[PDB]
Amino acid sequence: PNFEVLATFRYDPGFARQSASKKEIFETPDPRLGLRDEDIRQQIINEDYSSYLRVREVNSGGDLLENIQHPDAWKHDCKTIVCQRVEDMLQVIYERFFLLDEQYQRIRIALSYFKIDFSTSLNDLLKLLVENLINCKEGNSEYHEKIQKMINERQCYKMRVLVSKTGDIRIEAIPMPMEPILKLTTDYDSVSTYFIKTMLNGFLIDSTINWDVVVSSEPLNASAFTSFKTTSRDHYARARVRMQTAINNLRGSEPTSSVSQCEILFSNKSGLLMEGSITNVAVIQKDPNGSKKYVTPRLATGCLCGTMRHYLLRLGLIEEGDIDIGSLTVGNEVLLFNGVMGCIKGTVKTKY
Ligand SMILES: *Cc1c(COP(=O)(O)O)cnc(C)c1O
Repeated sequence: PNFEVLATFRYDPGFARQSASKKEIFETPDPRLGLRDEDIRQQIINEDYSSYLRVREVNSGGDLLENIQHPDAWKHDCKTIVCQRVEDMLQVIYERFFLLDEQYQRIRIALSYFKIDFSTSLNDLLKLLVENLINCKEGNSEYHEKIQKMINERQCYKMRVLVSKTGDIRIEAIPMPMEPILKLTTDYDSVSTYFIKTMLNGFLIDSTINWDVVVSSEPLNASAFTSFKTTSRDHYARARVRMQTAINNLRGSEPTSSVSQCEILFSNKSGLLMEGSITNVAVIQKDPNGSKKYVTPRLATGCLCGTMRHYLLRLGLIEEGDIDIGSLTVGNEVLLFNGVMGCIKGTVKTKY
């Protein structure tokens, strides 16, 4: 096939916001929330992309989970002085792209693996993303003014970066809606709180989002097209058609009807749980004394090395483990995650 390597990630103005009190200040989430990881920043400076694959040995995360579960208590936003200069503005926009550094490392690994020539730096990619958002090229007389205008806007986008076999980059920005209450009241809480409610919702005690999950009877073959993210997705598309059948059976609607707020989980040929069609997964386990642990499949299963998965691992919020697909039963709680919507709850509702 003539596939493209694919990266999709949130652009969210609420992640780097002009201070309401002082106009020279932009506010970003508390450093504990790990959006600006120094190690990863240095890895990129050093052209070290393969470190993205390395398992960060152990974590003193836990306690972070307790704190996240009190999302309104976060008052310590990071504050940065931002002038009306292009560099400062590009940096604000960069900080609104969710896990762009991690997306960058993964795309470089995939491109190297598929032997696709590539020489676009992270800073050059950022400029391309900006040109897409403002519909204007660097060097145009209106570039500066259009950057200022776009920055003031509050529209979220799902960004899609596609790299062809010849290394050509195409970018799309797909507008995405916000939950109405968050949209109305975003200005009243910290950026940290906004971030937690938007992207770590799955961890919250009183979350309302809860996708219905199908456990598939059909294994997938692990391949380069599962371990990496690309447009060659016939295997996931088949799973999603089967998800549709199962969810419609469950909900009592015609098998051909559209379905939403649902996901399908599948195993590899050895029967180990891999991932969902559009998310990585963590299953909820317990140990005495009944404390929850969130356990996510290892990359050895063939699942995608998701950026949201990587983020949650380095924060210590999930941990790797081996889960037999046969262990999931109706009623089981899971977490589902990707770099667009972050982490949400799901519940196993049917098997098919
Ligand atoms: C997008 C996707 C994920 C999640 O990857 P992120 O980098 O977190 O967005 C997981 N599995 C599959 C099959 C996907 O397409």
